[PDB]
Amino acid sequence: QTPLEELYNVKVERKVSQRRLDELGVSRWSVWKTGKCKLPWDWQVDQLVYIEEGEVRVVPEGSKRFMQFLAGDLVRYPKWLEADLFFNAPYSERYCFKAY
Amino acid sequence: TEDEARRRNWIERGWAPWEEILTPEADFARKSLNEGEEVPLQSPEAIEAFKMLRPSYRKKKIKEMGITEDEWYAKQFEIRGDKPPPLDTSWAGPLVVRQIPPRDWPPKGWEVDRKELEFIREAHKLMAERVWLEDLDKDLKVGEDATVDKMCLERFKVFLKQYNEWVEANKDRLEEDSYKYDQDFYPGRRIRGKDYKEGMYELPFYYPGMICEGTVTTLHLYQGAFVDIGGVHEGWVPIKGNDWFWIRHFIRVGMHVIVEITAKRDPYRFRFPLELRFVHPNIDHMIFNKFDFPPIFHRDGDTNPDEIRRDCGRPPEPRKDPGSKPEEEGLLSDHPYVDKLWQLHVAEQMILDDYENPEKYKGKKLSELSDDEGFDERKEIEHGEAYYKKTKLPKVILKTSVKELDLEAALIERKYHNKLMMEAKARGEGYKIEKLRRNIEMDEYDSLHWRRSLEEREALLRDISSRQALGLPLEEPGRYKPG
Amino acid sequence: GFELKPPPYPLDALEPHMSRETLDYHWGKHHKTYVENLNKQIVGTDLDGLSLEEVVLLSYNRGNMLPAFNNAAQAWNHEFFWESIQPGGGGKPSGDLLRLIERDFGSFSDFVERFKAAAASNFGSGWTWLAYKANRLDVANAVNPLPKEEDKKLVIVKTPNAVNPLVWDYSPLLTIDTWEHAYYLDFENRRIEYINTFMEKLVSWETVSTRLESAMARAAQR
Amino acid sequence: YYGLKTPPYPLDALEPYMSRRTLEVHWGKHHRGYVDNLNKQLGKDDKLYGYTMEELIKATYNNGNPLPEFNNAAQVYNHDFFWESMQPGGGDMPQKGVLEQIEKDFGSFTNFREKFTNAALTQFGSGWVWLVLKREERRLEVVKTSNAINPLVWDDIPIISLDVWEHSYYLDYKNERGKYINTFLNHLVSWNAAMSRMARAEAFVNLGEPNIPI
Amino acid sequence: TSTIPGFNQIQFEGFYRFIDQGLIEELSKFPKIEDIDHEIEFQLFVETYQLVEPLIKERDAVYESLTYSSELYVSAGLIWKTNRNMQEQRIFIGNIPLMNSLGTSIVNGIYRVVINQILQSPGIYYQSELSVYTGTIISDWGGRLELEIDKKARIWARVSRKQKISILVLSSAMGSNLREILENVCYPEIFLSFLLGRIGRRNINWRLNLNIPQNNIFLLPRDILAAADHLIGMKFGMGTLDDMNHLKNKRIRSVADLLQDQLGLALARLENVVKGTIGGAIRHKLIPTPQNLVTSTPLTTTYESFFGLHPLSQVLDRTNPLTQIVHGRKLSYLG
Amino acid sequence: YSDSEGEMHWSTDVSHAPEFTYSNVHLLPKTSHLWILSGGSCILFSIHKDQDQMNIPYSAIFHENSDLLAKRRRNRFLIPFQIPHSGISVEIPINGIFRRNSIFAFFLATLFPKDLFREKDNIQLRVCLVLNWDLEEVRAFFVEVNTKGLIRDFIRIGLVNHGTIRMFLNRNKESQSLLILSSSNCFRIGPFIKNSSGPLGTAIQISNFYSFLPLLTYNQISVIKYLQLDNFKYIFQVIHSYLIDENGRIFNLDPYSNLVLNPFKLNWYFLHQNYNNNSTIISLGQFFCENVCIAKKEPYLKSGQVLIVQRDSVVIRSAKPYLATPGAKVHGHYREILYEGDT
Ligand SMILES: [Fe+3]
Ligand SMILES: [Fe+3]
Repeated sequence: QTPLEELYNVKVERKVSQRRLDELGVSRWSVWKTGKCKLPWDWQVDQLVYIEEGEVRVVPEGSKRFMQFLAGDLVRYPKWLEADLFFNAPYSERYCFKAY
Repeated sequence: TEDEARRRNWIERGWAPWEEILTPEADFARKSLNEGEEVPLQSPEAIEAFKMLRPSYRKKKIKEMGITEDEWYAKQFEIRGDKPPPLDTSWAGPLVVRQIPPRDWPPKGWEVDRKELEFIREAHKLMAERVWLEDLDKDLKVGEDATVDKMCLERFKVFLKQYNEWVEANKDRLEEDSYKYDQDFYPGRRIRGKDYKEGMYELPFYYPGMICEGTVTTLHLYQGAFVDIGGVHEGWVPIKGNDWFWIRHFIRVGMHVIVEITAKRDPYRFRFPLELRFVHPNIDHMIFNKFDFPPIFHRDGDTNPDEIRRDCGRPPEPRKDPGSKPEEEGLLSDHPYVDKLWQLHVAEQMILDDYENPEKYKGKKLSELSDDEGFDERKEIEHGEAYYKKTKLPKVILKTSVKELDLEAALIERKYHNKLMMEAKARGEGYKIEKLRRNIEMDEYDSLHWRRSLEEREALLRDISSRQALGLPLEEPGRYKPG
Repeated sequence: GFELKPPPYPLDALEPHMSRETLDYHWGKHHKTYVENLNKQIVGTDLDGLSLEEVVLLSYNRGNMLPAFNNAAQAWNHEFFWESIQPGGGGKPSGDLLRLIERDFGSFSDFVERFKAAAASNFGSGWTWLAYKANRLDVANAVNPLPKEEDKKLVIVKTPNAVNPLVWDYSPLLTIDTWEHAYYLDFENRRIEYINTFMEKLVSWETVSTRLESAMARAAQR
Repeated sequence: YYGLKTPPYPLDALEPYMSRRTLEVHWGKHHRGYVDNLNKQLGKDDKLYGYTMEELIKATYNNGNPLPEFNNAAQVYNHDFFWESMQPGGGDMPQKGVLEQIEKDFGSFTNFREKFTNAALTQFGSGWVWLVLKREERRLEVVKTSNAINPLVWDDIPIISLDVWEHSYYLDYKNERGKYINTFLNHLVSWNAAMSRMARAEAFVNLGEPNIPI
Repeated sequence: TSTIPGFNQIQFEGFYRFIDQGLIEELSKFPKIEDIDHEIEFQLFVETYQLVEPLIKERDAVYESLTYSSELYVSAGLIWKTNRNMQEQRIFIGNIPLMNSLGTSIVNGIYRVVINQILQSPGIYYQSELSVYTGTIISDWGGRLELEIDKKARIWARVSRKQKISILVLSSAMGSNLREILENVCYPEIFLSFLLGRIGRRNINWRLNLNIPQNNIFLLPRDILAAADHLIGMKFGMGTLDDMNHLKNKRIRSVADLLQDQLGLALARLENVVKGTIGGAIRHKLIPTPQNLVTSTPLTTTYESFFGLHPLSQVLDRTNPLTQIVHGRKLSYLG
Repeated sequence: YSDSEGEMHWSTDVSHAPEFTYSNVHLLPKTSHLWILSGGSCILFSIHKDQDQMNIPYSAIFHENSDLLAKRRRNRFLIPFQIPHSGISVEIPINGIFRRNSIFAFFLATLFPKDLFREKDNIQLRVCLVLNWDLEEVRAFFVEVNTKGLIRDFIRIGLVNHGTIRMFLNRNKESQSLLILSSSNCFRIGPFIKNSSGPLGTAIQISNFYSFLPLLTYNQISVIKYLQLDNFKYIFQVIHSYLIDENGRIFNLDPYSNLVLNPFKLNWYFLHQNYNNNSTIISLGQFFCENVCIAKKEPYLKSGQVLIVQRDSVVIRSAKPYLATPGAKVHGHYREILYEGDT
C-alpha cells in the first residue's frame, strides 16, 4: 500500500516552525472553527490550512481509509479533491485559498 | 467489399488466420463437406484425407516419405504459409554506455548515508555531456589500458555498496511479502523459493534507459514477451493479439535479445514491473496493438476505485456534466456544526424548562447534573416511529449529554429574560427574545463558513481567469463526459 | 474607438532606468499594436463606443473570453503601467495608501518585499498588481451582513498574460509589467533587477494614491 | 539532478539568424536558471528525484494542477528539445519519412508551414509551438502551449518545437515575432532532428500500417 | 419444494392473493364522484376497507340456499357543501363470496369452483407470415398491436386492414422526433431510409432486453421503437420467430384474477349507481347518508352473476373425492 | 447453440463481410470451424483495463419565543410540537410526502429565527403557509431530542485467485466487452568472466542522433524513413560496445569484439552473440483439435488456443470447434461475445 496523503498528493508540513508561518502570513489567514461534525467538501481551489487546535480526520470520497491532521500541521488540500472532513472535538484552523 | 472487411477485422476486431491443427477426421470433414452431402469425392486432397483416416495409411506415408513419425507430428504444426520478410535490424552507431546509478535510489523508506547518496547522485549530471561519433575513436582506451582498474566508477561502486547493504537487509522481507501478496508465480512476479538464485538483481538495480542482455523466457499472446534480464522479475515487452501473428516468426522462446528498460513500475500495484523494448530484434514496425495502460492488480486491500486509479495513473471514472457551472453556484453559509449547536440549544432549553419543576433540582448545580443510568454514548441517534391522527411517520431521536451543555450561563439568560418578561408585563406588552446566545453562536459559525465560501469562490474566479488565459483545465480532465 | 495615449512623461525621462529604446518598442510598437488591433476588432461591433474598462469587462465574457479581450486588456494594462511610473518615482507613499499598506502588510518594507517576490515569481508573461479589493460577486448570496472595515484589503495579485483585476471587479492601484519586452532590452534575463529598479526609482506613488482615492470613492458609493 | 546540456552546435553557429548573445543569454542564463532551480527542488524530494525526465514532467503536471516543480522541469526539457530542434544549415524542406508523414497528415508541407506559422503568431504571451506525433491518432499535429506546458503532459511525442518566449527572439527581432518564426522555418529548423524524433516515436506509435494475409 | 403441494393450494393462494391485494387494488381505482353542478363530492376512503366474517356458516348457507360471503364495508366521504357539510359514514359496500378451504365458493346454495383460464401471455411476438416479418404486441387487456415488413423494410404499424402508417410517423404522433429515433435505435440509417400491464412490461422488457423501469406500466413509444429495431433484426435474421402455440407463451388466470376483474366491474357499476343517486340527490334533495349513496346491488349481483353465468365458474363435480379435487385444477382455453 | 460463453474465432473460410450491411450474420463460402474460446462474462471501465488481474471478485417564554427552537437550513426546517406552541397549526399528508404547492401549516410571527445568512434554497414557503419547490420530493419526519429523560419533538421537513480481465474496444468505443480468463478457462498442458543475463548499463545520447533517449537500432523500415544522409557512415550490422567512465574517458576492451561490462561485478564479459541479423514445436495462437499430439507421449492436446509458450510447457485457452458447411450462416462478427445458448 501507499499512504493516502501521497496518492491524493495532500502535502502536509507537520509541526511547522514560526519561520514558515510568518513567511506564509498565517496570522492574516481567515479563521474557521468547527466543534464536532462532518463537512463534505469538494475543493474547487487549493486550500492552505494551519490547524491552530484540535484534530481532523479526512476521508476521500468512497475511501475507507482516512488521513489525520493534528494541531501544528500545515495541510495543502489540492483542488478537485473531494473529501468528508470529520471533527470529533473542538477544532480551529486558519486558512488561505490559493489560486494558480 | 471483401478485402476492406478483412482489414477491418484485422485492425478493429483483432482477427488473424491462426492456423488450425486438425485431427485427420476433422480435416477429412473440413474437406469432404466442400463437395456435397453424399457425393463420391473427387478432389485429390479430399481423397487423400479419406485415406489418411486410417493411421496405418499414415504409417505407410511416413515410411514412403522417410520423415520420422515424431518429426511428422512436429511438422504438422508448421506455419501454414506466407512467412514474413526477414528482419534487417541495424545498429544506430555503437552502443556507448555509462554505469550510472539508478535515480530512484534509495528505495522508499530505506535510509542511507546522505553524503554517500549525494556522491552517487552527482553521477546523474553526467547525462548532459555530449558524445560524438567523430570523437569516440580518437581517444579510445583499449586492451590493458581499458582494464577495470583504469575506469573511474567510484560513484557506481558506492551505489553498489548501498545496494548490497539493502539487499542483505531486505531480500528476506521481500520474499515474505511476495509469498504474502502473490499466491502463484507468474513472469512479472518475484522469482522466489527454489527458483531464486543468490545474486539475482533486485528491482532497485534497474532503471529506465538501462540496456540489458536477456533471454526470452516466455510468450503470452495477450501480454507479450517476458525476458530474463538477470533479475528477480522478468522484464515485459508488450505485444498483443494478431501482432504475434508475424512476431511469432521472429521472437521465439529461448532467444537471446538486447532490450531497453522503458518503464519500471511498482510490483505490488502493477502486474509487470519492468516494461521493456526489444532493441536488437527491433519489431517496432509490427507492434500495432499498443497497451493504453500497463496492467495492474485489483487486490484484497483495494476498496476505492479513485484510490486505485491514482495509485496507478488511470484516468478517473467519467461522470455526467452537471450542467451547473462551479463558479455560478451559491455560497454554502450553513455551517454543519450548527445542527449540533441546535441540539445543544434545545437541550439547554429543555433542562431550563424543567428547572423553572424546580423541586426536582434542589441540592445541586446545573453544571453538577450527570447523565442518567444506561446513557449509551456509543450511538448519537436512535430510530423509531411516531403517530398522529391515525397515521405514522419516522422518528429520529437525538441524544444529547448534559456534559455538553453550557447550563450555568443558559440559566443566567433564562433568569435575565424572565425578569425582562415581567418588566414587559409592566410595559403592558409581550417580550420577543430576538436571539439567544446559542443563536448568536450559530450565526457566528455561519459567518465563518460563509467567509470560507467567499474566499474559495474569489480564489476560484482568479484560478478560472488564469487557467483560461493559460489553457489549463478548469474541471478535472477525466472527471466529466457528456456520454 | 480608442487611441494610443502617450505615456505621461517625455520618452527620455526614464533614461537611466528604462531606456528610450525600451520605451519606443514597448509603447510605440507593442502598445500601439494592441490598441490598433483592438480598434480593428471593435469597429462595427456592439463593443464600440464603450469605455475601455467596460470593453475589457465584457470581452472577458466571464471566462471563455472573446478575441477582443487580449488586446483590450493589454491596452488598458499598458496605459495603467505608463501612468504607474514617472521620472523620479519610487521612494515611499503617504497618507491613506501608507496606512493601508501598514494595515495589510504590517510595514511598507514587507509590502515591497512581497510585491518583489510576486513579480519575480509571475512565471512567464503577465502582470503583478497591487489592488484595492472591494469586489462584489453576483452569486446571489455574495452580500455580507455586518460588513467590517478590515474587509476591503489591499492585495498583491499576479495575473498571466493579459489578465487584470478589472475582470474580478477589483480596483487596480499599481502594476508592474513582467512580459520580457518590458525589460529585456535593459536587463535581459535579470527580471529581479528590473523589479528592483521599478520599485526603487519608477513607481508613481502619487498616482497609486490617487487611484486609491478613486477606489475609496467607488467603494463608498455602494 | 540534471546537467545543463549544451546546444549541439557552437553558440555562434546560428549566426546571423540567432545571435551569439541571444543564445548565450537564452541557454547560459535562462536554461541554466531552470536547470539550477530544478536541481535545487529535486534535492529535497526523493520521489520527484526518482522519476525520469518525462515521468517527472507528467507527474508534476499533476493532471492539470501543476506542482511547484513543473515549470522548471518542463522548461529544462523544452529547451533541451529546442536546441536540438535547430541546427546551422537548417534547410527549407524535410525529406524521406518526415516529408511523407507531413504530406499525409497536413496534405502538404505548405499547409504545415501555414499551420505552424499561425500557431506561433496566435500563441499569446510566452509559450511554445510543437510539431507532435499524436499517440492514439497515429498522426502529426501542430499544437501551441502556453508557458512551460508541453505535449508530454498529454503523452504526445514531440517532434519539433519553436520557443515563442520573447527572451528567445526579442534581442534580434523585438516585436516582430513573425520574422523570427519565418527565419526559424527557413534557416534554423532541424529536419534531421525531426527524423530522429520520428524514429524514436515509431518505437511507441507505429504509424505504418499492418500487412493483412489473405 | 420438499413435498407434493396441497392440490387445492393453487386455489387457496389465489384467493388469499385476491384478499391480500385485489381488494386494495380495485378499491383504489374508485374515483372521486362529482355532481352535475360541481359542488358536491363523494369518495370511498379505501384505507378503511373491512371484511366482516360471514354471519351465516357454510353448512347453513348450503342448507338455506344462500351464498356464503363476507361483507365489505368502507367509510365514505361526502361533502354536500363547503365546511361542515360532511359525514364520513362507514357504509356497507357489499358481499364478496368467500372461498371454503378445499377451494370452492357456496353460491346460492350450490358449490361452485372457478376453473383456471389459459391465455396468450402479454408481451411481444414475431410471426413469419407469407417472408412477411410481423411483430405483435399483446397487452394484458388482450389488445393487439401489429408491426410489419414485407420487402425493403419500410416498417408499417398496422391499425386496420385499410390503416397502415410508417413507424416514424407514428412516433412523430407520439411526439418522438427523428433525432430521438437516430439516438435510440441500433440501425438508425435503416429507419431514416423510410423517408400493457405489469406482465406485459415484464415480458416486453425480457424479450427486447430493454431496461424500462417497472413503474412505466403502460407502453412507451421507445417500446415501439425497440420493437421495430428487433423487427429489422428479424429481417436480417438477427433473432428468432416465436411459436405462439407453445406452452411457454401462455399465462394462467386463477380464481384471483377473475374475482378481481369482477370486483372491477362491480365498482364500475357502483360508480354509475353513485352518479345516478347523486343525481336524484341534486334534483330531489332527499336525505344525506341513508347508509349512503350506495346500494348493495352492484357487488352482490355482479359476483352472483359471475358465478351463475361465467363459463369458468362451474358446479363442483361432487361425484367422488377425486373429481372434487381435479375440477378445481382444470385449465380452460375458453372464456 | 453456443455450449459455453466465450468469443467467436474463425481463422479462415468464412467471409469477412456480413451478408447484408448492418448485420452480424456472415456467410460460409467453404467448410470451416467456428471456435468459441471460453471466458467468464460479466464494470468501472475507467479502472478495469485489459490484462488487469482481479484478485477480488411549555415555558411562558416559549409561548412567544418557540421560534428560537425552530430552525431553517439550506433545504430543511424544524418546527417544535407541543401542534406548535406558537399557535400556528401544522398539517401533513397522511404518507408524509408533500407535493408542489402543498399546505404545510394553517393560521406574521416568525416561524424560524432570522439567521444572518440564508443560502439559496430550493424549498420556498409562502403565505396559511404553503411549501413549494422548483423528481425531488420533500418529506416530513419527526426529530426527537432526548436529554436526562426529557423529550422534545420537532417536525423536520426537507427536500430529499480470480481471473485476468481481457477486454475489447468494440463496434463503438463505449461498448467495451470483457472476458474473465481463469483456471476455469486456461490450463497448462504438461511438460514437453562468464556471461549472464543482466544490464549492460545506461545507453547515452549519441548526439549525431538527435534524441534524448537514444535510438539504438533501425529496423528495415526505419532506415528508409528516418536515417539521415550524414548518418549512413555509422549504421553498423554488428554491435559495437563502448563504455565512458565518470571522467569522460571512453573504453573498449576490444573494438573488434562484443565485450561489455556488467555493473554488479565490474568485469568485462562477452555478449552471447554478435547481434547481427542471423525454437519450439508449437507456436503462439495455434488452435488444436482434441487428440492431436506432438509426439507419442500420452499428453494428447486438448482443444483450444495457445495463450502462453514457455521453455518446457504451454498454456492453452480452452476453445471448442463447431464444424460448419458452405452456406451455413454465422451469427456474429469476429470476436463477438456469445453467451451460453446463443444461436
Ligand atoms: Fe508590455
Ligand atoms: Fe526559452
